[PDB]
Parts: sequence; structure tokens; C-alpha cells
Amino acid sequence: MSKVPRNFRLLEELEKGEKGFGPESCSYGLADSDDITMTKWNGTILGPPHSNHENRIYSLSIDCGPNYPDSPPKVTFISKINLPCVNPTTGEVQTDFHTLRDWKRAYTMETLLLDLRKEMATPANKKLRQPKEGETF
Amino acid sequence: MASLPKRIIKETEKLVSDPVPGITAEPHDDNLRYFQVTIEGPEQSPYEDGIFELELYLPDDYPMEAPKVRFLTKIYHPNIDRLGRICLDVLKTNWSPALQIRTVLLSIQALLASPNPNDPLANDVAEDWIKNEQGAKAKAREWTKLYAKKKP
Repeated sequence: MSKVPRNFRLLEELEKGEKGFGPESCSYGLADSDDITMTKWNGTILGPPHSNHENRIYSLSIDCGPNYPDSPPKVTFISKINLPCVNPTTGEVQTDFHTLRDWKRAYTMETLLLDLRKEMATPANKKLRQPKEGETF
Repeated sequence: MASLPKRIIKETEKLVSDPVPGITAEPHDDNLRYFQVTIEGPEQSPYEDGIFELELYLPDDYPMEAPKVRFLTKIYHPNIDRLGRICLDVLKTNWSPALQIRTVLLSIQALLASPNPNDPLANDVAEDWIKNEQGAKAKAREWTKLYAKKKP
């Protein structure tokens, strides 16, 4: 019926950050400030407290392809992390991760970053050993 | 939640039957609120040799809410940013349901003809326009050649 196309959906996501809205714990913008297609995005997750992620930040690349948001983006950590849904040699978030596996058009990059941060904060994950800050995949 | 408003249907038809000069606008076959647009660079401007691609979208509350529009062609202009976003009063503070899609497109066309670096969107481009106007205009003409479709 009434579908906002890819490019204007991406503009909506961009302008939400530019207006100061969004969660405190993660953020995202363009990886290339002059990418008119707005394919490659860059995200930041603040590590959850009381965990081996505390006071750490994680940088990620998010690739919003031509069928986004009907299809999920592709997500690759830049910052090295020990997290079961993150492939340990490529940093790619595995497609069986629930947000991607069950991706719905309503989901945004915000949804995805918040779900990743929640995954970091589970009892089983918060105690994993982490690599040195500054290491990248 | 319904069929396309008649207001939009008629505007769409008239954009073809009674086109505005140097401008084309037609919806995507699979999304009738989403328009492919072209605007010719105005004569006697740095853009004059090019045809520029734009895209426009009609929000659900149109015409009470303004269309959304931006350039897909990369363009060097103080009031157009590196994503193609346009700083236009008619799209914000001066929008009215008395205006039309063709109003917006004409207003973009006139903006190409009268850049305003003193109220800028791309501050880097505006700075160049202010400190080296002839150099900035040359760069806009170069980018027209590099990125815009060539007029016949």
C-alpha cells in the first residue's frame, strides 16, 4: 500500500540522529559523508556496564543494500569483540542472529545496535574474555 | 489504507500533459508516491550543460505536508549538500496545500540559477563560493560535466 522507499527510509534514520534523538547507548551515521546512495554506515555500541564490556566502545560497519529495509543490512564489527554471534575472524554478525534472521521491515539500524548491545549483556556473554581495546578485525 | 488521493492522481497526470519547462516527473510503476525527476541546468548558470536526476516522495498527509525531494546527481552548490539534500523555504516554513509538486520543482530550478552562499547548507562549498566565486562556479561546471547527463 503505502511504503516509504529505501532512500527516504535511510534519510529518516539519518535525520533522527541529526536531531539529537535516539538511545544513549548506541549511535550511527554515514561511513562516507558523501555517499549519495547511503549504503555504508558506521555504528557505535557502548559496552554494557558491570561486564567485561564496561567502559569499552565497539565500532561497526552496516551495509544497507539495495533491498533495505525489506532485507536486513549486513553488519561487520570493526572493533574486535568476543561475542558468539560475531564471526571471530571476519567480524561479521552471523545471519542466524535473531534480529537478522527474523528481520522485519519495521526494524532500523537502531533496532539492530540495541539488540547487539543486549546480546553483550547476557549472563553468559558478559564474562567472556575480551581482546585489547584498539584491536580490530 | 486506501486508493491514491485524487489530488495526487491529477497532479501526476498534469506533470505529463502540461509539463513545466526543462522538468520531468513521473512515479515509479510500483510506488505512485515516489517520483523520478529530472531538472535541466538553467541557461547562463554553471549547470547549463547538464540534466540532473532527483527523486521525490509524497508523504501520507500530502498536500497538508510538503513533498520530500533530493538530488541523486552529485552537484556542487552551496544550498545542496553532499547527499543531495536541498535547503528550500517552500519545503519547510512556506509550505501550503496551495502549492504543488511543480511549485517545488520550479523552486529547485530557480535555486540552481541563484545560489546563496550566505545562507548555506554545504558550508565548505559556500566558503569556496564566498572566497573564490569564479573558482567555485568553474568547479560546479566541471562537476556538471563529470556527473550530470549531457544535454543534446
